[PDB]
Amino acid sequence: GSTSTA
Repeated sequence: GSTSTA
């Protein structure tokens, strides 16, 4: 899994 924010 992955979680990315910007």
